[PDB]
Amino acid sequence: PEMVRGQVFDVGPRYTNLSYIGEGAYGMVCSAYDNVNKVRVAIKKISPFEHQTYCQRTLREIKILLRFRHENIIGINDIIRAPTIEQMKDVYIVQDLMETDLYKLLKTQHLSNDHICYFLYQILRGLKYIHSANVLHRDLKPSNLLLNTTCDLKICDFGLARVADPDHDHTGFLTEYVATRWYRAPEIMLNSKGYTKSIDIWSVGCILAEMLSNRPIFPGKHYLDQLNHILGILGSPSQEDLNCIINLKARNYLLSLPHKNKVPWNRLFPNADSKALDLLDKMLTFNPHKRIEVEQALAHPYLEQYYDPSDEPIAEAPFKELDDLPKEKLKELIFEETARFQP
Ligand SMILES: O=C(N[C@H](CO)c1ccccc1)c1cc(-c2[nH]ncc2-c2cccc(C(F)(F)F)c2)c[nH]1
Repeated sequence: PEMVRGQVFDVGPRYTNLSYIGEGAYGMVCSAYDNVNKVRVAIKKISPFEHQTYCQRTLREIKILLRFRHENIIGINDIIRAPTIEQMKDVYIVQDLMETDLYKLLKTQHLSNDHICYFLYQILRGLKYIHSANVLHRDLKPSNLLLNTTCDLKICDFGLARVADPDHDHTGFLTEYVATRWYRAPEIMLNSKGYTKSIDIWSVGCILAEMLSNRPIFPGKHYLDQLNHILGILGSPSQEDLNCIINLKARNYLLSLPHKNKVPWNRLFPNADSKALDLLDKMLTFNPHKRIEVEQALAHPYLEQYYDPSDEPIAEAPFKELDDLPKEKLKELIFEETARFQP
């Protein structure tokens, strides 16, 4: 078998001439030549069966991405694994090959206003399809946005994705959360489980602000520091927005803070387009009920050059209990979900 960075990467005979792209705690990514379609693809090696969390993330992604088909969403072209559950240790997911991710781009490249506009359009176009399927991504950030050499954008990593559940979204103050800290909506730290569509719109708002300055807008160093970064810019929530927070611990925490005025967007981003800042304000709205939705965001004057609701497709059907399932049972479901790719 072929070896990459002192690790086994057996994807043959169909996929050859491997090249290391990057790594993650939940898998290794390589580029490879597809001998059937005569095109280079991306291959992600995952080894999840010893950890329940790893198994859950693997299954969520495989189930969702096999059901999804959209230009701004990474696809699953093929899945490589052993012919039996007993012999299956690693799973190789074959996906679209892209040049880079938005995290890598923002470290060294200044984006033109036209690039910010086009990237944001593609993010929201992909997000419209995800939300129309009653799915939440829940981990939108620049590293989960892939770009090819012609600036085509694809949303990836559906490991933390869930079916929207607005009726069961309420929770206590400072409830533990898994998704990336800097892109977490304020209500996560106050009274939300992150089971509504508004959670993804906040992350997109954070991504827009980061595209405008090449710096994360709310770089919290720990759980509660994240909320103070958000409030440091948005200012003290209004009486109406506070009255929407019924939980006493969360409400009294906000009430205990000295009054803070809103830092204007034009002071943080003096070179930014005024229409981009108006849309930013609407995505980075404190109250999740008042926060702009994905279809409104697409119809905003900032995206007028691209907006076409007839060319912004939705899922053919909505998508629809993996948290309380043993890793041995999750392995069985992963085997069953990947069966269609076996010869
Ligand atoms: O699934 C992909 N990315 C996620 C994280 O977002 C992931 C999860 C766990 C471990 C590794 C990766 C994924 C990326 C790609 C991809 N295709 N073409 C290029 C890339 C790419 C680009 C930049 C960085 C990386 C990565 F993930 F290796 F760091 C991969 C395909 N699938």
